[PDB]
Amino acid sequence: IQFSINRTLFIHALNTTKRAISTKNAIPILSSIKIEVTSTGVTLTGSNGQISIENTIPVGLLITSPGAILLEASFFINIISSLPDISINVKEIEQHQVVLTSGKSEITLKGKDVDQYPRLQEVSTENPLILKTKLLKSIIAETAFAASLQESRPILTGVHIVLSNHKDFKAVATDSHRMSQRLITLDNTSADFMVVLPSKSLREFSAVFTDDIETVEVFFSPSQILFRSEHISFYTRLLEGNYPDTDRLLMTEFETEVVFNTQSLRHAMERAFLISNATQNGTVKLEITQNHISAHVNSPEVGKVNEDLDIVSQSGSDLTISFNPTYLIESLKAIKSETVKIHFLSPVRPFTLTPGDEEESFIQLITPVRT
Amino acid sequence: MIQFSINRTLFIHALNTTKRAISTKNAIPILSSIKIEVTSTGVTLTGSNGQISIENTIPVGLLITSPGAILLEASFFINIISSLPDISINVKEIEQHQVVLTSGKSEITLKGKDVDQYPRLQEVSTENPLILKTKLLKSIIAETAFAASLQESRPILTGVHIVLSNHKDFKAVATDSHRMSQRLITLDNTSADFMVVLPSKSLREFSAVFTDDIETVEVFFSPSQILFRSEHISFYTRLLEGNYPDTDRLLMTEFETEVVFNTQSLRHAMERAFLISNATQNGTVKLEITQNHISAHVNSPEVGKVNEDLDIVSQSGSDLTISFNPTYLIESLKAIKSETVKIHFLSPVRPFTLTPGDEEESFIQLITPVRT
Repeated sequence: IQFSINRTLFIHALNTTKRAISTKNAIPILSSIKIEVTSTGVTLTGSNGQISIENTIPVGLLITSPGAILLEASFFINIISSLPDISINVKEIEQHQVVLTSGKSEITLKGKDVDQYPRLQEVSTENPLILKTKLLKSIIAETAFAASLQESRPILTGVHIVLSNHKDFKAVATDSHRMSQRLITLDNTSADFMVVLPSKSLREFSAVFTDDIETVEVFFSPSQILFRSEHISFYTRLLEGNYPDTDRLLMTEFETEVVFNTQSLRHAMERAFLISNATQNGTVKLEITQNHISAHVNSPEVGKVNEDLDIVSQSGSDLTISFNPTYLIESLKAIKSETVKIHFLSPVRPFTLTPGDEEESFIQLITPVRT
Repeated sequence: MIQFSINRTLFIHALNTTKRAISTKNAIPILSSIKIEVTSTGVTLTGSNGQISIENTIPVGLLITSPGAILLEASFFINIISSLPDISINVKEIEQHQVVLTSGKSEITLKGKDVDQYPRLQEVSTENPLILKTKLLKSIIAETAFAASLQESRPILTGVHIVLSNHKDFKAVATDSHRMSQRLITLDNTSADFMVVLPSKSLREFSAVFTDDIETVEVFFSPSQILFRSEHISFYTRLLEGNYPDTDRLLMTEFETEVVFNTQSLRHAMERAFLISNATQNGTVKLEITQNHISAHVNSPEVGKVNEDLDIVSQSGSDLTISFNPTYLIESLKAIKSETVKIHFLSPVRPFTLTPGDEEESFIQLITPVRT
């Protein structure tokens, strides 16, 4: 290996790739980063067994001789970041050793051969799903958080994504207490699919694909999914199994509706949480009457909250309903609309939230606690 | 019972300052609380963690209606206050040590405790104050605190030795018997002699508590603690008892070699040296000084090697090769504000000194090398 590259540009590509490398690796060799170089550019590869990133730096960069080597990720990344001048010269020598040279500083690191690094799977090469990056990042911010965090039921730790009739896109996540569903009609037909992707993997995707990347190509396989842009390949294992029916849970009718300013209600709920979080399963009680809406929390020997809430509008019947404020807090953080429409059926049935904006088909459900 | 209204932003700032003296975990449970005493002239907030105590007073915006005193869990109380909606908060104590906090349409009631459950402050005489400028005190701290020892095995090394001799010679020194940092100052006005050792962490908190808008502070001494006081802030610190080691006897007479480097570039070079030497426990860097040729070297049998030519400002004296733990030099350089640093070496096995290049301060640091 022999090539010279702009340091800054190199640190960015490396940081992105490092998102796929765990701090602790049960599989030793995976703590390393793969560096491959051919005549057209430098390709970095990191992995932790759940996700894999292949980032390509296209020839800021001039290559002298092709090659491949593995280096301890963090260690190497730290080193590169601390290099003197803007330019850096990478040159491999006998016994898989790399000689980095920048400014008046020269540092040699001992690597290992690529042969011992797991090879990537070949995900189906067919006409992928084309998705706009900001839409996918929007879907992720609205659903990933609703997925359960307990491995008790693995399937629920991911976001269920399904394409029907070659055009009806659905993304749903749930934890048996709250649910989030985003529906979208693609502008172009495409092959049907149905997968469950780890929430953690989706979060990384948003961190990896910067907003300068307009669209990504999506490819599917039974155990793995690939998100691909011009120079970045993001792989992730899928959660195998059957994701429960969720359409059945969609509340059709309601008895009460209240529209709130999203931000103001979130703050009131965060206020309630500070007190309710004092006990396990602590809840907030919402009292809805005509032109009077209040939140109440009572934590014996700790404190209590009594707060009157402002609303935009309301309809239907009066109602008193209790629930864990954290679910509502998180649901509101996911709603970018200035207002939020909340639909209730009764004190013991789930209530649903939709953006007052009506800019998208975004529905959330939260299950109340009976008192 | 307590009753006052206060500006939310003002309250939060004062609370977060006091919270600096309140530990996350507490062996003595009651120390997790913040003590609030309301008097005719202001609201005084007190926090302590067994090492330091902070009494911060908000002077009478703030409107006080009735006097009182109460204890509330600090972190919890502050998060609540910070979460209130309106610009102003009304605080009203009711029966059974409870306070009703009202801000806008939000009413939050909290359960508290009687102040008699809180330990009393070990008072310190307010007579014959030593007056020091805040920026000067903060400068001394940032230059010596880091050199103290963390090892509890020997308490005294954990603090910074501060001594005033001949009523005018001020000395602040700290060491980990590996490296040392010393600051000498001559007072313009004579003041009573003193000699104490202050826990280094307690000094770092001083800098965080007294904001720069505060020109000076009054310093009072007692055998067990020292009190730093501004107009509205009283900061107490427990003192480390014992005989501090004779550190004057460590200053090096002459030097055989001297080199002047750009403070920052040398720090950057040493940081790279650390990235490799750190791989090997007790890892060290090797400095090779010869006529117009200075270079750093590190060789880790596993991860890699370091060969770096060091740019210099000026040199003089004999050639020399010396090895030392880089982290020590890195930290010494971080403490030097001047563009350049002057390094004086003796033998490969003798401590080498560092002093600011602009020579505006009598700031000397000593670093013990490693016998290669």
